[PDB]
This record gives sequence, structure tokens and C-alpha cells, in this order.
Amino acid sequence: MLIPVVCFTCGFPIGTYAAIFDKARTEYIKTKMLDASLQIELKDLITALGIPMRVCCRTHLITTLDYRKYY
Amino acid sequence: SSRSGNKGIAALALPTSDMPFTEDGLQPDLIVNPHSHPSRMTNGQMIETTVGLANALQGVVTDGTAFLPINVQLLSERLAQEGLRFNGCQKMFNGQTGEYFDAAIFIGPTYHQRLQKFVLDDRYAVASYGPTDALTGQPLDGKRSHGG
Amino acid sequence: VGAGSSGGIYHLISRRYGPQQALKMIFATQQLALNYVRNAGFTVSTADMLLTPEAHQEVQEIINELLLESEEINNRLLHGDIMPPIGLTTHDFYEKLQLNALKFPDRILKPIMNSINPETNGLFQMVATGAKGSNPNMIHIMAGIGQIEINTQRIQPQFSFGRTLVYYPRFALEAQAYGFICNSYIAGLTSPEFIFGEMNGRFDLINKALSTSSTGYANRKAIFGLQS
Amino acid sequence: MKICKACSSCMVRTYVDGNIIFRCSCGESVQGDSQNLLVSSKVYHTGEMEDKYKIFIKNAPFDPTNCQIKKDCPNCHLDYLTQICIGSQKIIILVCRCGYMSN
Amino acid sequence: TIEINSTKFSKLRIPWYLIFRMFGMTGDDSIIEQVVFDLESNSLVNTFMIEILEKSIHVLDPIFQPVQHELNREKIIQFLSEKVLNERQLTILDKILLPHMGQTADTRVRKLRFLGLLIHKILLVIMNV
Amino acid sequence: YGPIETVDNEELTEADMLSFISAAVNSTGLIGYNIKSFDDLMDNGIPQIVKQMFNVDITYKSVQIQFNFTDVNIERPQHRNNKINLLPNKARLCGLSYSGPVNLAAEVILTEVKRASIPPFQVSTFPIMRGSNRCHTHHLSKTAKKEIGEDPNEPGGYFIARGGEWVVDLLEN
Amino acid sequence: ICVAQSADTGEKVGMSKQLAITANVCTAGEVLSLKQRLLSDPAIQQLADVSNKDIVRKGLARVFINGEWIGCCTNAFELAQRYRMLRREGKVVHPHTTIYWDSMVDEVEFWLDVGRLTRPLLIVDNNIEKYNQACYKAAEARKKGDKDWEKHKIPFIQNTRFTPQMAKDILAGTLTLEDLVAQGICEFITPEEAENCLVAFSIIELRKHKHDVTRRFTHVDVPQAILGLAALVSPYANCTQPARVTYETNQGRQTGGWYCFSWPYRVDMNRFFQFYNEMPLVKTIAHNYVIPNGLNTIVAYMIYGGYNQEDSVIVSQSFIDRGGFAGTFYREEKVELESDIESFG
Amino acid sequence: RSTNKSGIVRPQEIFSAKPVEAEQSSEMLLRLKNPEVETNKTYAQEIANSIELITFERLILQWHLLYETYSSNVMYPDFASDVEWMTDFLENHPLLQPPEDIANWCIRLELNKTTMILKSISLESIINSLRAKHPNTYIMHSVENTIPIIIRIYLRESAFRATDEKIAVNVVDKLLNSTIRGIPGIKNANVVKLMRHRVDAQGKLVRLDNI
DNA sequence: CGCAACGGCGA
DNA sequence: TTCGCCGTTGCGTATTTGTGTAG
RNA sequence: CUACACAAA
Ligand SMILES: [Zn+2]
Ligand SMILES: [Zn+2]
Ligand SMILES: [Zn+2]
Repeated sequence: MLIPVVCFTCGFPIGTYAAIFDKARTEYIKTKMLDASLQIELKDLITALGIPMRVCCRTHLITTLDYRKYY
Repeated sequence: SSRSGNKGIAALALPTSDMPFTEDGLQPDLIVNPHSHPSRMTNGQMIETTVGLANALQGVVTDGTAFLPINVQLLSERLAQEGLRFNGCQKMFNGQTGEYFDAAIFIGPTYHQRLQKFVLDDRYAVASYGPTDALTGQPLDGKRSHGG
Repeated sequence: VGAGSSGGIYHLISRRYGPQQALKMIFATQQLALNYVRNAGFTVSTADMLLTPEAHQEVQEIINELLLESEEINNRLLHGDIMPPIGLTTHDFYEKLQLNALKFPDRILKPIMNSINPETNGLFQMVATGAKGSNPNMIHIMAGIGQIEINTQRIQPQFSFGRTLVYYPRFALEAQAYGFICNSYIAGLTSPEFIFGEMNGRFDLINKALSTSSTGYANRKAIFGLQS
Repeated sequence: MKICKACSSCMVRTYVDGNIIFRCSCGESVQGDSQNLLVSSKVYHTGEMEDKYKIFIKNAPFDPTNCQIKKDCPNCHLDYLTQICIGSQKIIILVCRCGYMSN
Repeated sequence: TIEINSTKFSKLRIPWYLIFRMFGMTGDDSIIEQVVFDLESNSLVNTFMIEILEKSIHVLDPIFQPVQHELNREKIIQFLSEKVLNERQLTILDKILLPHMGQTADTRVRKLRFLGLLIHKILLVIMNV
Repeated sequence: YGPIETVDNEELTEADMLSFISAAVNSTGLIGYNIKSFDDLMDNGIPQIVKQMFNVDITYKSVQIQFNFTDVNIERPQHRNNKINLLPNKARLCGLSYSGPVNLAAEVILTEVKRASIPPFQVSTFPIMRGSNRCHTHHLSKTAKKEIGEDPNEPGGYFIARGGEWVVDLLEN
Repeated sequence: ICVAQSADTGEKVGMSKQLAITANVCTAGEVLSLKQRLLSDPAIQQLADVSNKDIVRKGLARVFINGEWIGCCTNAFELAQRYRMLRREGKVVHPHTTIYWDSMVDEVEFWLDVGRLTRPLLIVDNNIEKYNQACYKAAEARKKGDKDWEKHKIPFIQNTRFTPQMAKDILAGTLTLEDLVAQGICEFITPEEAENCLVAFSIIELRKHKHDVTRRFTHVDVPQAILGLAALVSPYANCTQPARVTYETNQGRQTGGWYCFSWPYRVDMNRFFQFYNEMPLVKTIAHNYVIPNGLNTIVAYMIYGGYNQEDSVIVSQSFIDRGGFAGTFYREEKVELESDIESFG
Repeated sequence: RSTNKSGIVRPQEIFSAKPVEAEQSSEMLLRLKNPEVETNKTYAQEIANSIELITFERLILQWHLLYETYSSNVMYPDFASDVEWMTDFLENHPLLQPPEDIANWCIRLELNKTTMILKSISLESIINSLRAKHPNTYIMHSVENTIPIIIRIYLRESAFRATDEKIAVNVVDKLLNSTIRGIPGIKNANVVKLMRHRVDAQGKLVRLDNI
């Protein structure tokens, strides 16, 4: 229902920056302007968050659905 | 199952130290046999893994809708431009021994689905006693009737 | 070492030492192979099924020559030069000519194998060692599907009078209108090609669905006729 | 068809004995001769295609779903002709909207 | 044979020309014309159609023997009522025979035209055209 | 319309036609056909079925009975606690039918004549599609649906009968 | 009908069909208004004025509305085309009516009954009238003996009026399908009317035959419209063997996820709520309208000890522990009290 | 596969012990005599043509059943230009006189010359087959050495002991179904290349591919 | 949906 | 008088698993 | 227990 506390694959704690990432991503998408928002590159944002260049961690960070955005 | 129709039953669960890992520490959630592909022709899953490898590095979510233009050569070159190999393969080490495989292993994010078929629901074991039919005197039918 | 391989090493082991020894040897050889691949490693990749641009051009040329032969047959039909043999109508003879013309030549493997390293290609090694897959599988994945046949004939004009699909005109003569797929799976079929492939796949699923009941009734009748 | 002139009904043939008597239900007869002596016939694959597809062949140039080919209409001088491939013998008919009906 | 699968009528295969006769237009050539659309027309289409119609008229119906050659509507309609009050049967017939054509007395010649068109289409399919 | 020679389309990509797909799906609503069919039913078809097709006039042995229904109305589902509204979640939990009341008014003619008129009355209850114009969640915001225990992201299209949810199929005819 | 979605096993293969993504079901239209318009049309001869002889002698074409023969017209094609244009305008003829012209029996059929399948198709217009005019001019030049008759001919143009600006407006919510229909950009086509349509399967194919006068498409399709919602979940489905796309349509509907958004207020039986869901890294258009169920698992395609042979999968115990595909299964126990005899205690 | 062998049809024929008339995939393999001559494809093809069943209906372009009779007479107006060859046939066959009890029926058959040549069938062969099989008819034919071949068949009197129309129609059916050449029940007969073993003079077992 | 007795009436 | 025909009845159409729903 | 529906191999 939220971004997981740790990455499902390797256990890196992406949940430390889950909330900061969500709100910073909403902000960064807003200045960059449903599908065109998803194609905005978040490499720099996630790197500035401190998360490493790990396929699993960025995958689970950017793809996890937020229940609050749907309910 | 994957979104390309490749069903699978979870046969083995390994701890994090027993699972194979790439040189940069990436390890799988699922290990899928390559023999599931050649007869089933589920190239969409393979292409989706190749595309999602670069999507995860770029931090994007792209469209893989059917009949959209696709160029697997350009997707592989995109993998190369992202800093990976032309194929999505990487140097992998065996988690149990620590020895690298001689072959680079294709590893990447493939969207997988958990089909609602639970072994805890499907499994059944009955002993020598239980409810029997009044007419035939045989056991009742199946798990629902608590004998069969 | 394959399963169901008459004259294979396990069959000989069973013949000489007993089937239990053959089962033990199957387990032992399986452990040897798996422990070897524990270090060798085996994989299949999207690049394992990708043709080089030169091989792609060669496959395109092969398909173009097939379509050229088909167009020559069509030109013969336009001039009234299609003369069926006795017992065959002009339509049936034309259909046979188109079915033979659009068959993939055995040299379709040359571009496939020029793009393949047999020492490192997981897909090719699975196919060639008999582990899984076939040459038609590799050709469909990499080179092209070719002609879709349902009951040993092309796509019949079921949409309307003389029409196979809403995408093709009435009495179309091009091979693509009757189920010839020029694309491979890796290239990605177009919408009508995917419709024809779906027709073929649904036909296969229906065959598997109804053969079970027919063969089951036959099997029960045979069992009851023979069980005594 | 032999229509009775009194009651407007079909008349039977009744070839009795040496001639043809068009016996009707009401009783009137015409007898007749010559043409009325063909009891039955069958013609094997002679006369087809154009007769049974006359409406379709007429409408073909206006049906947008019919195939077209890049050749001139001699009567009309367009560059395209509607192509028809009818029957099990695959007769190719090129027809134009002007009226050209290349047999 | 034309069969109406309504409530009162079922398994009763009334000959087509009899149904045409019960709705007026007693002329048998006119009944044929309702199927062929042109009585005095050439071409192998109309000839084959008309020959089939001849054979259909000149066959002994095992269950409509008395009215097979009858030319008045009264006897045919009364026979139909027995097998299933003249104006009652003929009014209850049009409530079950092509209601989309209309259910009133006025829409009967057009109902017969539509029935002839249906028979023409079936016989065209018989030609394998 | 303008001319076809001067339509600028060379930069129309294949991912632009997915916008046409989106327009089609948004127009239909992905469920909208059967909700619209049900709305058409209980707006015009049920009145058609009642006002027409039911003006019976029979004669018995002699005696003749003639009566027709003039007004028909279906209300949103109701419950007994003063006729409180029946919410879909309450029907699902309590095992009720999400059926809406049907109100009929009929006039009897006998023939001497006796013009008797019957006041409108509840004749029965008609099952209600979720999201139909007679559903309590028809014109509701997502938050408003959430406060009544409803799924805000679902479109409806089904029936609640004896607690279960049922789908009336699209039959091939 | 989705060409992929079906059962993959059993007798139910191909039994339960699925609507395609753009397919709709028509409601009953104003058949009486169109009937009045047709019977007041000077081009349609009434049934009581033309006899069966005149229909075949003058080549009259029978006109049907909802299967009811209402008259005859001088030429079926012109009447069908005129009413198609009227439907394109949308004022006098409802856009959801079916105008079918049978060229083999010369009949115009109008259908407005409930249950017709419809889908919107973009209209392809061409300059075939101007093309023919140029051809006749070039022929006249040839007759006169001009040595430059080719310059009289004009190239053939066929195209759709859909433009990328309209795509942007559709995505921006300004433009809707109703505005597309009212502007004449697209029209609804029913399977019976689809037999009168020559459809380009893609805008790529329409562009390929843009100047081809021998391929004069009436409409242009969007290739994703041949699939249903569950079939569009599969990514790069046209790169997969279609039977496996059918397999996915079956498996895409048993996938665990957020089975309901109001689950805590429901007492449901045999229902599984999976906590964590992810958008696919490679999503499809099906996820614009339905929630994605599943996770973006990292998958290694490799042999690892022979525990994943014959459709087995080796899973990470840690991935299971962290919540990968974890959820809550729900059962219910409803027991009635019958009458006053029974009670709970 | 394709001669209905689809499904369980052939196994159902085998296991249900279906009769010969109920089989949909009946086939024979016939070897030529003199194993020295079963090596020429042309001879085998000639034999295959010679054994394939040919009925009268396959050589008929069209046939007409006329009520007209003949006297050694009222005639149909359409086939009026036939009197020339009727006179020719009557004068060239002084032994086959028209029946003294000839019946008032006729069958005017138009022969397909292209089919006749393509099957190496002669007019004399057809007429001889017709007379032998159908004694109570009187065959009259045009001249083959030319306008198409016309054959007129008059029922004698004995075909009638049902109206005479019905008897004439059944006689038409019997004539059209009469076999001209070949053995019954053989729709097609194609030549196949056979692999067979044989022992030579040296005692070696050689696989003969050219049979 | 098909297959096969069947048994009663036309030959 | 001995057979075809023809409605007219029955019989049968893979196996083993689950879950519901109702009567 | 008798339907029926949804599923699995
Ligand atoms: Zn990670
Ligand atoms: Zn008379
Ligand atoms: Zn012209």
C-alpha cells in the first residue's frame, strides 16, 4: 500500500527516503510539465536522495503504487 | 506467472546468501529456467526485461503496449548506452560457493504476478476415517466434505 | 541421455544391470550436469534471438523472393495461365501453388546461424542439444513466421464474400491477405498478422480441448473390449 | 410454365398417350406441341459467373472494399480498374465505374 | 414448406403457395412471380427457380391433400383451422406471420412480397451462388 | 470539411493513436454500455413494457374485464428500520437484495361501465445495477462513496441480490 | 471481440468472448424517426408503387430498416452514401445507426436495434473525385495530341483528419470522442457495416499507401483496438506467441492484488488482498484503466541447481519475507438463526 | 493431413468394424505384372488411366430427355438440324434397324470431345458399352470423324413394365451411371513410386527404389 | 449432437 | 413375401481436483 | 443430494 520499508530484492532501506521521494517527485514532475509524467527521468532525484544505482532499489522506489493515491 | 503467460510454481526458496549475485550485487527475486522460453516463444517477457533494465537505471516507466513500434536492436543499444552490456547479461557469482559463472547471466526486472492458486488451499490429506455416504457406504467427496 | 531415447546410455544400463541401476545412473549423471552448470552457467537473453543487420537484410531478401514468386503466380492467374490438373479446380490449384511458393527455404537458417555463436547462444544450445525447442521455433523467433496454415490451407475468406479480414480488400491477391506473416516474433507482428496467428493458436487450443474427449471415449471403449 | 387460361394455375404434363396433354386441376387443357416436348435436361458447366453475379459485377466499381489494379480503362481512361476473382475457376474481371466490363 | 413456430402452430409445414393463397392473390402465376420477381424473364436463374417452384407446387403433401389444388381461400383457411372462424384464423395468422411487417389487414400483400423474397433468397442459396 | 491534401499528419506517430484509444475508452467508460442499457431500461423500456403490452381486454363467461396501468415509477432501494434508504454495503452485509421499489397505478374498465381508478401503489421491487440512475451511489464523489463503505474506483455494473454480487451476462443472440 | 482473450484449457476454449477495448454495445435508436425520414425521401420509392417486375427491370434496390422492407431506391450505393454522410453530420441520422449496403443483392439495410457491437474508426478521406477529373483532363489532352499529358494528372492523396494536435487535446482532456464524431473525424462501425469498410490496420499502413490509388481505405484503425483489457496487460504481445497471450488473459485475471479498494467493509470469501502492488516498469495502456496487480521482481534467466526445471521457479526467501506477494486471505462464516428455536450462546 | 482421414475417422472405421461402403479413405495399392515392366512410368500411367472408373456422365456435355419418337415423325424444333446425321446413321448401319416397337421417349446427349480425347475413349467404345449394358434401348449416334457428337437413346418398349416420366427419368439416371471404362469403385488411380526388396542372382537383398 | 436398434408399414 | 425406410426412441460423448450459488 | 457458475492440471 506504500513504498516498501526495504527493497524487496536486496533489503536496502528505500523506505527511509520513500516519503521525500514521493513529494519531491510530485514537485519535480510539476515543474517538468499521466503517461508523459511517467517518462520523466528520476535518476538525478533518486541519486540526490542517496539511493545507489541499483536496478532493484530504483525499480521498487519508482514503481510501487501508493494506496493513498488510489483510495 | 509473468505477463507473457509463463506459469510457474515456487519450488525452492533460498536465503539471501544462497542466491546468485551480479558483480555489482544485484540478485534475483525469482530464478526462471531458460528452457521455459524456446518452445513457448514468450519473447515479450524477454524484451520487457531488456527494456526494464534500462528503465530502472533511467528511473522511467515506459509503454510496452502491443503493436507499438519495437526495435530490439535499439533497445539493446539503449542498454549499452545505460552502461550495461548490449545484452542485459552480467557477470554473476554463485551465492553458495562464491564462484563466478563462466557465462554472463541475463538478469533484470520482469513484472510477475502471483496467481491465486494457494498450495495451502489445494493440499489435502485424509486419514482412514470420516464421513461416509449413507447409500454406498463410501467416503464423501473431497476436501469440502471432510473426506474423500 | 535424453528421456525416451531408445538405445541411449540409460537404456543400455538398464539392459545390462537393471532398471534400478539405470534410475540411479540418471540421478548421478543429472547431478554431474547440474554441478557442472553451477560453475559454467547457462542463460538465454534477448540478444540471443536478435539478427545482425546483415542477417536481417538477408532474411528480408529471402522473404522478398518468396513474395516475388507468389506475385508471379498471381500474375499468371491474371492472364488466365493457371491451368489446373484434372480433379483440381483453378482455385484449389492456385491455393496449392501459393502454399508451395510461400514455404520458407531451408537456407533461411543461414542468416540465423550467421548471427548466432553456437558456443555461447543459450537459445541455440537448447534447440540443438534437444533440451527444448526446435528449428521452427528459432525461425519463428528470429527470421519470420511465414505462412499460417489452418487444416493444411491458407486463411479462408471468412469475413465477407472474398474477404479474409476487414483490413484486406475483396479478392485480394497478395500473400499477406491469406495469412502470410513476413515478420518474426522478435520484430513484432502487425495487427492482421497477429489476428492470423491468433486464429492459428486458437485452432491449436481447440484441437487440444476436443481431442481429449474423443480419445477418452475411444480409450474407454477399447479398454472394455480388451480388458478380459 | 404453362399457366391455365381459366383459373391461372400450373398445368401438369400428362404425356398420355402419344402426345402431350396439359391437364389442369380445373380440367382445362391446351395440349401444345413442339417446344413442350423437352421433358427434362441438364447442362454441365455451361453458363455461369456473369449470370449469377450480374448485380455484384455491376456494383463492383462502387464497392470500396473491392480490389483495384493499376491499369488503364480503355473506354474511360482511368488508371485503375476494379478486379474481381469470382468462382472456383477464378475468373478475373476488370470493371470500371464508367461501364467498362472487360470479360 | 413454410412452418410457423408460434404457440398454436407448430410442426405443421403448410405449403408456401397455400399460405400465399390464404392471404389473397389467388393467381398461381402471381404466386410464382412473388418468388421470381419476373415471370417472363430469361437467364438460367429464373428458369431454375421456376422449375423448383413447379415441383414444389406439384407434390402431394401428406397432410394438405384436400386443399392442395383448391383455389378458394375459404376451404384452405377452414382446413387450417381444423388442423390447428375464417376471419378468426386469418386474423390470428397475421399476428404470428411476420409481425415486423405489420399486424393489420392492410399489410398482407407486402407480407407476401417479403415471404417471396425470403423464398427467393433460400433458393438462391440452393443455386450455390 | 476542408481538403485532404492539406492535412498535416506526417508527424502522427503510433503512440499518438493510443490517444484515440483513450478517447474511445473514456467516452464509453469501459463499463458504460450496460449501465446505460439499464438506465434506458428503467427510464423508457419498463414504462414501455407496462403502459404497452399490458392493456388487457378479455371477455369471460358473459363478463368482460379491462384494466391498464397508466403510471410506473421505480425508486432507489429502500429498507425497513420509516423507509430508510438501503445502501449497497448494507445490502451486501445484511444479505438483502438491492432492489428498488416499483410503483404502479391502474384503472379498471368493465363493460354498463364502471370507471374505477386505483391509486399508485408498490407492486414489487426491481433489482438495481450498481452505478445506475436509481443507485444510491449514482451521483456521488469518491469520498462520498468512501464514507458509505463503497469502492470509489469501481464503476458498478453489477447487482446485489441476497448479499452476493451478480453480473447479468451479455448473452449472444 | 478480443482475438486473444479465451480459456486456454477445457471445453470453455473460445466459449466466453470478451469485448475489445474500444468495442461498445448499441442501445435501441429512433427507428421511427429514420423510417419517417426514409419514407419521405424522394429517392426511395414506396412498396405499394413499385412491383416485383419493376425491381428487376429497372434494377431497383430494396431498402430495409431494422429488417423491415420499406421500399426501393434507384441506386443502392448513392442512398447508402448519402445517409452515411448524413450520419457523419450527425443531426438528422444518429451516429450509432448502421447503414449497410449489400453489393451482391443490391440492398440497403438500416439497423438501429439494441445489441449491435460498435467501435469508433477514424475516417479516411481521399481526393478520388479530383483524381478522376485530372485523369479525364489528361485523356482529353492525349486525344488533342498534347505531348505533355502527364502534367494534367494529379497524385492521389488519402489520409485521415486526425492530427497530433487532436491527440494532445485528447490526452489533455479538452477533446473527447463525441467531439471527434461530431467533427466527422471518426464514426462508429458495426460488424455488418464493417463489411463495407476497407480499413488500414495502422496509421503506418495508411501512410504507406498514401498515394496508392489501388488501396483506397475507408477507415484507418488503431492496432491496439483488436485486443481486450486483459490482453493489453501483456507487454509486447505482438512479439509473443498469441496462444501465450491467451494464457496471459487467463492468468492476468487470477493475479493477486488489491481485489477491492473497500475490502475492510466487505465480508468476502476466498478473497486475497495482496499488500504491495507495483506499476510495471514496462507498462501498457491497460494500466491506465485498471490497477496493476503484481511486482517488478528481478528475474535471472539461468540454471541454478535444476530446481526451476519444467516450470518451477526458485524464489528468494528474503523477497518472500519482505512482503513480496504477501497478503491476507479472507474467509467468511455466515450461520443463520432459522427461527426462535435457535440462539447464539 | 487431408479422403477423410481427419480426427478419429480412420481409427473409428477400424475399431467399429465399419463396412466397406462406410469408409471415407479407401485405397488400394496395385502392382503391375511382369516385374520387368513395372519400371516404366509411362506404362504404369497408361494402366492407371485404363483402370480408373469412367461413367457415362463424365463424357456428357449436356443431355435432353425428349418425348419425341423416331420412325424408320414429330421432332423437337430446337434439335431440328439433327436429321442430317440421323439419316447418315440410318444409312451407315443397315443391320441396326429402328425398333418396330420403339417408345415415345428420347435422350439427346451432347458428348464432350475434349474429355473423350483426354481419356482416350472412342465413340464406338461408348456405344458398345451402352448397347451391351442396356438392351432395351436403341442407341443412335452421329459421326465421330468430324460439330459435336450427338447420341440419341430411345427406350424400346420394355422399360415400362409410376408414370412414364418417372420411368424415363430413372432410365436417364441408369444411363448416366453406366460405366464406360474402368473397374467400379475406383474414383482415382495415380502412379506411385514404390520401395521394394528383391533377391538377385548373387543372393544379395537389394532395395529397389524404381518400382 | 451423433449412433444404433426397432418395428411397423410401405415395397 | 422379404426387405428398405423412417420416425422414434433410447444410449453415449477424458479424468481427477477445488471454490462458490441456489432449491 | 440436484442444478448452475467460476477455476486447475
Ligand atoms: Zn535493492
Ligand atoms: Zn385451370
Ligand atoms: Zn472507365
